[PDB]
Amino acid sequence: NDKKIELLTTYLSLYIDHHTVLADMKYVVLDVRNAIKGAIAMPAKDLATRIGELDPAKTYVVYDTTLGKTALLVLLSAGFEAYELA
Amino acid sequence: NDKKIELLTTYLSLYIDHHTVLADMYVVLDVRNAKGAIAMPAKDLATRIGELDPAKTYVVTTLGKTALLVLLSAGFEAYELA
Amino acid sequence: NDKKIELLTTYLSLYIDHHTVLADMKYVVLDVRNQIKGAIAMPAKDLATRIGELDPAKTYVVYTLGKTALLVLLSAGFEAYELA
Repeated sequence: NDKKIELLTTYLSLYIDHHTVLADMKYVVLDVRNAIKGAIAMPAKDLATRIGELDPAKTYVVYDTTLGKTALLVLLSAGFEAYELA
Repeated sequence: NDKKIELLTTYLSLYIDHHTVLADMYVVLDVRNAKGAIAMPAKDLATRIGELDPAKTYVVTTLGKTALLVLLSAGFEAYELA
Repeated sequence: NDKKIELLTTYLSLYIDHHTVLADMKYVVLDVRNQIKGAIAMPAKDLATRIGELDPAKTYVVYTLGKTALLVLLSAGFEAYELA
């Protein structure tokens, strides 16, 4: 039953534990909702067009579904290192 | 990240924009076993598969998933309301 | 649509009937969060530490957190399901 394990392993590696961002509050949070402190507002429907103003050196964390995922997918496809806030 | 992108890409291909459905009004399916749609419970979706038109695009927790799987296995082009 | 069916088939195989669990009442439910009568409290942050107490013959039902627990159980060889 390597499928479940493989699926869960990859599903989980998409999230950043609240306890991990905990040690940083390196990380740049990104609220991608539809208009938490230290959160640079930036809806997913715009994240693409505004992907230039993002510093690849910092790891991105997005929180809200599908909104988070899409935004997460944009970042990871672009090559950035990103996670979704658990 | 190929594995993440591969999982996020396929996961998201399962949903359809909630704004896109209302726009069109696609044949929505209230698959809850407990507006302007069709009551198509999951536990009864398989048995009532006949009623389904193999030319329309259907839009449907674990029940939503199950129903979609049923629709897609059957060969229908379905999606879950995001 | 093969990828989709492949993903749902495996995603769905991770859950267990909510009716079956109470129905059996070979299932040992586990409250992993840090309620449901009969559920054995066991935080996910401790599951990996108490993976020896579990009976390899009993089927486990876990009540991201719920998933991490499942992953621990399955990886160790235990047969587990997430309570749907």
